[PDB]
Amino acid sequence: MHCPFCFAVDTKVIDSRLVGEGSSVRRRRQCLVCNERFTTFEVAELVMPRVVKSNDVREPFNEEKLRSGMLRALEKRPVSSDDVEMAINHIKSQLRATGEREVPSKMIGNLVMEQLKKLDKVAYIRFASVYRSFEDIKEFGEEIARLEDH
Amino acid sequence: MHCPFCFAVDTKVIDSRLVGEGSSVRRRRQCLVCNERFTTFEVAELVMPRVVKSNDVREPFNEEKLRSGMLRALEKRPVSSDDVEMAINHIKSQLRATGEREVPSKMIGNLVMEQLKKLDKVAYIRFASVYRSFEDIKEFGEEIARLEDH
Amino acid sequence: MHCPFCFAVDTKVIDSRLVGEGSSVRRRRQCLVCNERFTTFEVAELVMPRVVKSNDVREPFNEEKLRSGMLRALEKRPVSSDDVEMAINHIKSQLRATGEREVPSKMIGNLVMEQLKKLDKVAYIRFASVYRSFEDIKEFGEEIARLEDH
Amino acid sequence: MHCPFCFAVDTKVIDSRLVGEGSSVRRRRQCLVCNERFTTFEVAELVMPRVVKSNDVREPFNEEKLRSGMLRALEKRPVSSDDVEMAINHIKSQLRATGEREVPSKMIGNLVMEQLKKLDKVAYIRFASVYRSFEDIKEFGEEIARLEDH
Ligand SMILES: Nc1ncnc2c1ncn2[C@@H]1O[C@H](COP(=O)(O)OP(=O)(O)NP(=O)(O)O)[C@@H](O)[C@H]1O
Ligand SMILES: Nc1ncnc2c1ncn2[C@@H]1O[C@H](COP(=O)(O)OP(=O)(O)NP(=O)(O)O)[C@@H](O)[C@H]1O
Ligand SMILES: Nc1ncnc2c1ncn2[C@@H]1O[C@H](COP(=O)(O)OP(=O)(O)NP(=O)(O)O)[C@@H](O)[C@H]1O
Ligand SMILES: Nc1ncnc2c1ncn2[C@@H]1O[C@H](COP(=O)(O)OP(=O)(O)NP(=O)(O)O)[C@@H](O)[C@H]1O
Ligand SMILES: Nc1ncnc2c1ncn2[C@H]1C[C@H](O)[C@@H](COP(=O)(O)OP(=O)(O)OP(=O)(O)O)O1
Ligand SMILES: Nc1ncnc2c1ncn2[C@H]1C[C@H](O)[C@@H](COP(=O)(O)OP(=O)(O)OP(=O)(O)O)O1
Ligand SMILES: Nc1ncnc2c1ncn2[C@H]1C[C@H](O)[C@@H](COP(=O)(O)OP(=O)(O)OP(=O)(O)O)O1
Ligand SMILES: Nc1ncnc2c1ncn2[C@H]1C[C@H](O)[C@@H](COP(=O)(O)OP(=O)(O)OP(=O)(O)O)O1
Ligand SMILES: [Mg+2]
Ligand SMILES: [Mg+2]
Ligand SMILES: [Mg+2]
Ligand SMILES: [Mg+2]
Ligand SMILES: [Zn+2]
Ligand SMILES: [Zn+2]
Ligand SMILES: [Zn+2]
Ligand SMILES: [Zn+2]
Repeated sequence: MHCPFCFAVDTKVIDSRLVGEGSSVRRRRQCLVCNERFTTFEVAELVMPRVVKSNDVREPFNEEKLRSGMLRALEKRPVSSDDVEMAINHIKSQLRATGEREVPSKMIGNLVMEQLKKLDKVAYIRFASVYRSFEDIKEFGEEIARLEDH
Repeated sequence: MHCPFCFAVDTKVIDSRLVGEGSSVRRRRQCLVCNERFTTFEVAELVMPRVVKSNDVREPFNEEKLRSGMLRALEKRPVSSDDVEMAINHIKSQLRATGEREVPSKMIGNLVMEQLKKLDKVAYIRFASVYRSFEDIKEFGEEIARLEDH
Repeated sequence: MHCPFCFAVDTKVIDSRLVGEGSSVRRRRQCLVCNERFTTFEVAELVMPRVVKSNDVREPFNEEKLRSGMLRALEKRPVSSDDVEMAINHIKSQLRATGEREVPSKMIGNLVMEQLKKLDKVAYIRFASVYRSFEDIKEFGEEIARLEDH
Repeated sequence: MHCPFCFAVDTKVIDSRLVGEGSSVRRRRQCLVCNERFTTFEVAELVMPRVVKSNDVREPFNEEKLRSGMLRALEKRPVSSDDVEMAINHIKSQLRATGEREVPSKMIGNLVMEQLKKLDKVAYIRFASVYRSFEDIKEFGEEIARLEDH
């Protein structure tokens, strides 16, 4: 970290302690050139990454939007709410594993599709019909044929 | 009617015309105090037969249940809200024409399918996949073959 | 209004009453052919047109965005909140008077500048500096010259 | 740092990198038990002199009041958030170099103007129009003249 006083590039960590019930790291740093001392805080970014929509508008990640889309596709299917919640938790872990501040809605959609393939193939076709915006009934056959290769 | 802008107690009807295939009256009103103009719609509020559900439980006719089911199927389809409202008016009209105190769920779903077959074929498949509760992915092709056959 | 029972094109209004604290008109209509009676409700359409942004993205009309921009321009200016609210009401009235489903944000901006020119000329220049996205300081004098005519 | 997901006590720092033009440390941390990965930011928290407002009331130094004013002036200007954060860090460094327990509002305003003069001249005029509370439109030209005289 650069010194906030003289802007020398190397600062030394002289002390460290956990704060905020172990969720943050409070440090004491010392400038090697101007010898000034200062406090720093290390805080995690726990909020989910923002979503870049199809029209390039950014909006905060909305877990209810993700879930309600899956529940429309899973209508009348033999998938428990625990299976859906585990699938949502897996999608959320993958989004966080990217390390990105923002992720395109296309990444969320692709991740939902993979979970739906494992959970219920009828639900997968229903979701794909909207996510891939089918304009002709021919597209159902094409999506099914693709699924039948794997 | 009171002015929705300045809350003056009387408004003058400046223009009137039949809309919704003669089922509604669209009016243009003008406030005599603030001179603002606005549009109003006059719609009938009729008694609808009760709905006998698949499990034989009776429940009142719920126009929102009818509408939301259609809108799920019509996602991203080029059908206007006016086309949907005309389809809903036609469905409600047919249920009323039976003269029955109650009508089965199946009759409503069947009537919706007739409308969706005229409005959008992709919507028809999406609705049929839930209404006819598809269990295998091959049921999409079979519904397509049947749809194209009538 | 057409009869919802026999579909005769003629129904006579036999009674009228204000409901919803004067905001709606309840009518009792009678078909001249089948003599059946039914109730109707007349309600106003208070929907501000959607906004077409500079990048062609549509978004609902947001009164707070409109006001927030004017209050930035009016900082430290002798214009009362009543003057601002009357200016906002006038802008909303003009957008509604277009009869359009959607209006470009450019129309909203032009309308706010028209109000700001009447309210406070300093505010007008401040708003124009962002609305017209000034890239050089010479644009302030250029905007003043344009105003110091009409 | 403790894992914010499973609450295991010692997350491993798997990556570290300077951000915000060297003023902050971005870390990537991994829990050794649940294997979840998350991002953290290390930022300095410095003691700052109190602010003596125009009415002689003292109030603690509020970085957000300083930043939000600059961001209003920098609207639609080609200045990155890193340039803004470096300007604020420079302001903070200069206020600390005075050694003063309290500093007048006027000193902060003048220091912001010196940074805005380097970052963007349009932003400088916008800020000056409110900071120097322009009462008439000729003050814009007068400020542009004093500015173009360095
Ligand atoms: N804000 C959000 N938070 C979480 N999931 C989202 C969000 N917006 C969309 N999703 C999900 O992202 C996936 C892709 O959505 P999709 O509708 O294709 O994208 P979009 O950017 O919303 N485009 P469009 O609907 O065409 O305007 C679906 O699983 C959505 O439910
Ligand atoms: N109370 C209701 N009023 C109006 N339409 C309804 C009502 N209940 C269901 N519908 C519609 O009737 C059609 C058939 O619905 P469907 O789901 O097949 O019937 P159901 O009795 O609800 N059976 P199930 O959902 O399997 O328990 C669809 O268009 C529904 O939206
Ligand atoms: N959704 C909205 N509802 C109401 N007023 C709005 C809305 N969006 C923008 N405005 C106002 O419309 C006027 C023009 O805004 P302007 O910033 O030029 O448009 P824009 O489409 O947002 N472009 P940009 O900001 O460059 O991406 C201003 O008075 C805005 O405050
Ligand atoms: N408490 C504060 N901490 C840090 N910066 C501040 C604070 N208060 C004001 N500023 C900034 O100081 C500069 C001068 O603000 P200015 O508005 O001229 O001062 P003031 O005392 O708030 N006067 P006034 O707003 O007229 O009551 C601007 O950059 C403000 O954003
Ligand atoms: N009728 C449906 N059947 C099956 N899946 C559906 C249906 N409607 C939506 N989904 C699924 C697939 C879509 O890509 C996904 C998201 O739909 P969408 O209506 O775009 O909402 P969203 O969550 O992306 O929010 P937004 O309204 O901001 O676009 O949900
Ligand atoms: N994901 C979907 N895609 C397309 N159409 C759908 C979808 N989900 C529902 N629909 C349509 C077809 C269904 O037969 C119809 C009604 O669905 P359903 O969930 O049973 O509600 P409903 O209106 O019958 O109420 P209830 O909850 O009382 O059963 O809506
Ligand atoms: N610093 C400012 N001084 C004066 N007027 C301003 C200032 N910032 C914004 N405004 C005015 C002029 C702008 O054209 C108008 C709208 O600004 P903008 O930030 O684009 O917001 P908006 O209301 O259009 O929403 P959005 O964030 O969706 O673009 O507000
Ligand atoms: N519309 C604007 N355009 C450009 N810069 C602006 C605008 N509004 C405010 N600023 C800048 C210049 C002002 O001197 C500075 C501070 O504004 P002000 O509203 O006084 O807040 P402040 O940060 O001093 O807090 P306080 O509310 O305590 O006075 O921000
Ligand atoms: Mg979407
Ligand atoms: Mg049902
Ligand atoms: Mg804008
Ligand atoms: Mg102030
Ligand atoms: Zn130093
Ligand atoms: Zn009125
Ligand atoms: Zn009749
Ligand atoms: Zn863990």
